Amino acid sequence: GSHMALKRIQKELQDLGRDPPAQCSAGPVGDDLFHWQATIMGPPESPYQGGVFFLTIHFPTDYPFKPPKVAFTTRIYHPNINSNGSICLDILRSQWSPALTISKVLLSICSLLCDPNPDDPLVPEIARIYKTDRERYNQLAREWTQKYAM
Ligand SMILES: [Cl-]
Ligand SMILES: [Cl-]
Ligand SMILES: [Cl-]
Ligand SMILES: [Cl-]
Ligand SMILES: [Cl-]
Ligand SMILES: [Cl-]
Ligand code: NA
Repeated sequence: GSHMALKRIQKELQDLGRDPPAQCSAGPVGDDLFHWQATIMGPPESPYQGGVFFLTIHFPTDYPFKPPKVAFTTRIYHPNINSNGSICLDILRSQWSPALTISKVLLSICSLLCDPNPDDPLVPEIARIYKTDRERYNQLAREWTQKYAM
C-alpha cells in the first residue's frame, strides 16, 4: 500500500523504454524516482531549431492526481517560460489529468515551443512582441537559441 506515485512512475519509465519519443528524452536521477531530468530538442521549423534544452522534473507525493513540477534549466526566449525556467502551461496546473504522462507533458512542451501562448503569459514583454511583431520575436528566439542552447 501507499505506493501510488512510485508504481505509476515505474510504469511510465518502463513504457518510455519500450517506445520512447524522438524529440525529447527523460529519466530518473539515480535512485530518486521522484526526480527526473529531461531534454527537449528545439522543434525543427521553430526559431528554437538546433537547440537542446534541459529540464528538471519533480513528481508530487500524490502523482498522478497532481501534476509534476517541471522547469527549464536552459535559457530560452518564450512568452510562457521565464528566465528562472518556470513554465506556464495549463496542463501543469488547472488542466492536469491523471491520464497525462511525463512523456505527454514533454511533448506538450515541445508543442508550446512550436506555438507559444501569449494569452497565458509568464513574460508579458515577450508575449506582446510575439503577438504583434513576430519577425522580432523569431529573431530574438533564434539569437537566444544560438547563445544558450547549442
Ligand atoms: Cl501500493
Ligand atoms: Cl520493458
Ligand atoms: Cl502531493
Ligand atoms: Cl511564426
Ligand atoms: Cl554567446
Ligand atoms: Cl553570456
Ligand atoms: Na500561438
